[PDB]
Amino acid sequence: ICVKVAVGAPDVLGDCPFSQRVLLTLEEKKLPYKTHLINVSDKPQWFLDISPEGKVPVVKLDGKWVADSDVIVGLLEEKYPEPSLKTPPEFASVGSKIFGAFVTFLKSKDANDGSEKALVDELEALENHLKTHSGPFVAGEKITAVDLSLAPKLYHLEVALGHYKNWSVPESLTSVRNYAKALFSRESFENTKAKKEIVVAGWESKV
Ligand SMILES: N[C@@H](CCC(=O)N[C@@H](CS)C(=O)NCC(=O)O)C(=O)O
Repeated sequence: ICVKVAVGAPDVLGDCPFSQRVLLTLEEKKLPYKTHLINVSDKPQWFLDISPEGKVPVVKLDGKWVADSDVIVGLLEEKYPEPSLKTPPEFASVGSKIFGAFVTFLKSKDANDGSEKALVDELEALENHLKTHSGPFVAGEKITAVDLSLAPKLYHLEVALGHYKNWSVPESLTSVRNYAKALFSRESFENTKAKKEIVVAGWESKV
């Protein structure tokens, strides 16, 4: 068994945290996979045929192409249940606004707009959960789907805000920092992350 994954070429689309979420899921389930790069920044109709919104990642499972990383990891969970990555529904929303807050802050040219505070507000909510719930991960001792969704977002956050704004996560958010190190140090992450240079380049137009 070998899962086909369509991701963006680093030169044309950058690094995608939603693609790395899928790849992490395959790694953690030890599912073999082959990565096919999509060279196009445009949307040729054969690509919109496999992916209605013209987005990566897309995955080929059971001879059919399926887009959307939320759908993809859920379908991989149903097809390959061991090891289980099911996140208990009550933790599904943990960290959910962080990535969006980071993009606004990264984009912002007005240091007075409140974007930085909005991001710290979301990081603090993650910190509250991690300090008051057994770790290392959001749901406990075992890694689950919510952790593989957050990890590439935390990675892009730290890399991109460190380069474009020499901004780092506040030192007082020690649980968040231990959480990211625990995720970044995993074999699945080291084998699916992009060079910092790719991350930085992917975001240059937005800054
Ligand atoms: N909700 C989708 C989001 C996927 C997504 O937005 N991918 C971006 C790259 S990070 C993309 O393909 N953008 C294509 C474009 O419109 O340029 C998912 O989880 O897979």
